Amino acid sequence: IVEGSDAEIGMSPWQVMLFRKSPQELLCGASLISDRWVLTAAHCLLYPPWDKNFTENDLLVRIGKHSRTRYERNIEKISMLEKIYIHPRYNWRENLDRDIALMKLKKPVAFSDYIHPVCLPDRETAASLLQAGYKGRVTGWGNLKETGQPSVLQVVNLPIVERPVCKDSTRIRITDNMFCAGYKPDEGKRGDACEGDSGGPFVMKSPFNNRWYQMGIVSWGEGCDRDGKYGFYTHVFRLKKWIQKVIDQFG
Amino acid sequence: EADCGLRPLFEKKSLEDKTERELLESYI
Amino acid sequence: DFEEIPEEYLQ
Ligand SMILES: NC(=[NH2+])c1cc2cc(-c3cccc(-c4ccccc4)c3O)[nH]c2cc1Cl
Ligand code: NA
Repeated sequence: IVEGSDAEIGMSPWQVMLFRKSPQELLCGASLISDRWVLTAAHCLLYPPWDKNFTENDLLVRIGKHSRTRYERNIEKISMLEKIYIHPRYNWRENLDRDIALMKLKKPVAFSDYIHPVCLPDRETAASLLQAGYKGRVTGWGNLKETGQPSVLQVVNLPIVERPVCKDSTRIRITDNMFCAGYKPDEGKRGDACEGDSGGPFVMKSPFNNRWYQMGIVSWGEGCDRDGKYGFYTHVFRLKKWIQKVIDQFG
Repeated sequence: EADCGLRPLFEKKSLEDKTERELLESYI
Repeated sequence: DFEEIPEEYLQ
């Protein structure tokens, strides 16, 4: 996260960390949506361009963290995966369209003041909150600059941008399954996700029922906090039927 | 999940974090 | 940089 600050304890209790066993390194960010499901970006698991194709056995999910590198003994929980599901039309060949994937934990986790799932949005909440100018929050333990790793979870609040601007900022083809967010060069405010933050959650707080919803997933950007550029996120609501389906089909 | 999105240390105790204001304030 | 995590989580 660039130009973001340190989070507070229990500020994003649904923030998960995908950890690799060997070598032991941070891979991506993810979020907890029930006591057995974690959601992330599919490129965090499969990205053939760079021979990336992890399997159940190769990852660890760490929930309840604040610190990036410490094993916060008695606060975080580490789970193993039972199954990983990548969206069937995930497009890694062109624009990372439908960048989403679900992970089933071996055993359910218990919630605590530090572990609590986030809400997935419903047509109405999507409709009322995904509006340009509205801010969302992104969190992660990713890099602090483009080219500088934090010791604690970082947070930054970014505005959603109007699609035409998003499109006119890159040469990549944008689809309706993505939205972009960030400040205009003109707004003298910055912030952005960066390497290491991928897979994590973009959330908004409903002013109707005070709950936090996860509207997008950190998917991609060109550089970190470059002016005239933005971050793109998977549109969770547009792919929610898929979600429901693997869940009530497999658990 | 019924109970989803309500944080034990904030919503559940009626405590706000330092920047949520910024967000609610952007919603209008 | 990461600190060691309990052996039981690898197996
Ligand atoms: N808004 C941004 N500027 C942004 C930047 C990056 C950069 C990455 C990223 C960079 C290098 C490697 C990976 C990566 C590749 C395979 C697996 C895991 C991570 C990234 O996710 N992800 C990103 C997501 C975002 Cl919103
Ligand atoms: Na920018």
